[PDB]
Amino acid sequence: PQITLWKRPLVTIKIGGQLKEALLDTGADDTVIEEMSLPGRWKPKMIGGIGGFIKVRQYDQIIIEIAGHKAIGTVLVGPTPVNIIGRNLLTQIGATLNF
Amino acid sequence: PQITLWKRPLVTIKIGGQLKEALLDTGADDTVIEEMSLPGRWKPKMIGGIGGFIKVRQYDQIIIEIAGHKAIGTVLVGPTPVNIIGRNLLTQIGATLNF
Ligand SMILES: CCN[C@H]1CO[C@@H]2OCC[C@H](OC(=O)N[C@@H](Cc3ccccc3)[C@H](O)CN(CC(C)C)S(=O)(=O)c3ccc(OC)cc3)[C@@H]21
Ligand SMILES: [Cl-]
Ligand SMILES: [Cl-]
Ligand SMILES: [Cl-]
Ligand code: NA
Repeated sequence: PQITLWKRPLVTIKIGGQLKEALLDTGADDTVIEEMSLPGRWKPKMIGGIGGFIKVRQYDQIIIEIAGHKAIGTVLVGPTPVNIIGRNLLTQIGATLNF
Repeated sequence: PQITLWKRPLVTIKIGGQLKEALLDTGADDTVIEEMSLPGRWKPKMIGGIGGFIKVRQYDQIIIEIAGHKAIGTVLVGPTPVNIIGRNLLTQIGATLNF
């Protein structure tokens, strides 16, 4: 699809067996999801943005379905105010910015 | 252009006659730039990001060139970690996300 940017580019995702709304975010290096449980190993990480840093759990090799497209990669889990799909998974679904 | 997301989608912008680097950010509603001098009056605005809220200065109807495309609109100035081009100006340059 082609998503215009008049409105937030929100899509439905499936992660950890749950459906969630997430923002397709080209200004995010990494994917960050609100608190939830994921299977396997994780390690702590700090990530920063406007407002400063938050502590997150880093899970690697997680499958996510993004608007119907399956991708695998690292997912950060922590107290983010919005679920964000960052470049590490946007690349896997072939997303590009065009103008 | 068609911009992939394997690296940060950084572009050159021109504002106040200065060249700067900025991030095309579909996750940002608004454009936020690091501290600089802009003409005219400003208005207060509180913006929230991943680590919390910051106060910024809101300047309206500012001329800004973005990867060679002319835009005129609102620019927020404040302690952002990186210059961010948000949806308010990505729509002015015709940008869309595609996959
Ligand atoms: C209330 C919403 N206002 C937000 C919405 O737009 C507003 O205007 C612009 C400034 C602020 O927007 C954001 O902070 N946008 C966030 C994504 C984001 C969206 C919503 C809430 C929080 C974050 C960005 O798209 C991605 N951010 C990075 C950029 C600030 C460089 S980030 O979420 O902090 C980030 C993500 C992954 C990551 O891995 C290393 C590291 C950092 C305001
Ligand atoms: Cl990854
Ligand atoms: Cl590619
Ligand atoms: Cl505007
Ligand atoms: Na894992």
